[PDB]
Amino acid sequence: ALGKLQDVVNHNAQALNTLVKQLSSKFGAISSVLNDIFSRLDPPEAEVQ
Amino acid sequence: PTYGVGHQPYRVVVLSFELLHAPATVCGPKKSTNLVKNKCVNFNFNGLKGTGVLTESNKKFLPFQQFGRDIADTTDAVRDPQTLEILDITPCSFGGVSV
Amino acid sequence: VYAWNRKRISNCVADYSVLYNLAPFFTFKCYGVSPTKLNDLCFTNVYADS
Amino acid sequence: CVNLTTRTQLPPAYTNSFTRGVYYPDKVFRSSVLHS
Amino acid sequence: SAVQLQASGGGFVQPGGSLRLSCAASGWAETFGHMGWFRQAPGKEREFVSAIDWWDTVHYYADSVKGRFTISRDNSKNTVYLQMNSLRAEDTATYYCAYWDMDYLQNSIPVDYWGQGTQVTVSS
Ligand SMILES: *[C@@H]1O[C@H](CO)[C@@H](O)[C@H](O)[C@H]1NC(C)=O
Ligand SMILES: *[C@@H]1O[C@H](CO)[C@@H](O)[C@H](O)[C@H]1NC(C)=O
Repeated sequence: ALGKLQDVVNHNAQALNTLVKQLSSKFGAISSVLNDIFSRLDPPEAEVQ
Repeated sequence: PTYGVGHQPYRVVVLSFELLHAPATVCGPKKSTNLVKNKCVNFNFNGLKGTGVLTESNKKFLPFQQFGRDIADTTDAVRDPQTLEILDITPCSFGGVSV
Repeated sequence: VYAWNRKRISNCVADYSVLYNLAPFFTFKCYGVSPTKLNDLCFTNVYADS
Repeated sequence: CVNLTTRTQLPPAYTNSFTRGVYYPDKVFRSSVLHS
Repeated sequence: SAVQLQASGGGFVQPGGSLRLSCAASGWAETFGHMGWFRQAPGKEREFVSAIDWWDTVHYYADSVKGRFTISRDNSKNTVYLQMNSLRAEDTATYYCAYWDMDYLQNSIPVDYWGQGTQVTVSS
């Protein structure tokens, strides 16, 4: 009966969660972590990486 | 020796790296300071950069596991090489302000 | 080349200033790592095929 | 070496595997995560 | 990469004669690429003269010096050599040996390194 109200909560938190997951996307680079991409490559190519 | 350049012997060496789930054993030449906890500091654990608050942890690492990750899929647990323990990394205090 | 050797090195510190003066000219091509920063890393296992 | 021809020839048997044969693919540490 | 180029040769000559230039390379580069010479006339722009692959397989020459300049390579010294003849007045200029660090040459626009200027003067 209260499903509608419940829906709102499940609409927000889950959506937020998805955003966090998108933080772990390579996006075509060589590594997701920004530190490794700077401790393993020269400045001239790290910019385009 | 009278052959062309495209015939002379060339010595070739190939170096292949391995970054596996184990303490590296080919770490480069660098010093090692002491360990400080419960303070937002920079750190370098086996070449891994980052800033955070090293805190004592209680998660039971597997015998051959080296690093750890979180539900957000990023580094949050580190095993210290010299002294085998488990340390948790958490960003220090941080938030927005309003006037 | 048909029976190329393989050498395993482990449990040692590796300073790479040695391999900068080995010949008047040579090719140093690295995939994935830049040579300048290569000194400041920690590879877990490194294998040499000569 | 020493040889031996006391072998017995039989047709192969068969049996089910249930749900065995899962190994840790990556040995990083994860807790309460549904990995794929 | 860290490549150093040492140039040698040059001076004062008579028209129609022959002279001596050679460039050596040292250090370490990404790959075994091409090597060429660049001419700078006083008051003019810097233009290429030719380009030779490292393994002496294919040669490229400018239309203005074809059949008059040639470039070859050493077999035991890793030093590129070049020969010329029938020198004319316009050849008085500054020459630089340059290293191109790619396997296959497409055009002379991108130049990696430059050597010390070698001034050659021809007159009567
Ligand atoms: C040397 O390294 C080992 C390996 O972790 C460590 O257990 C030991 O305490 C270290 N000793 C010194 C002198 O730092
Ligand atoms: C195993 O093999 C038999 C023979 O082909 C097959 O008919 C049967 O369905 C299989 N049984 C199991 C346990 O999967």
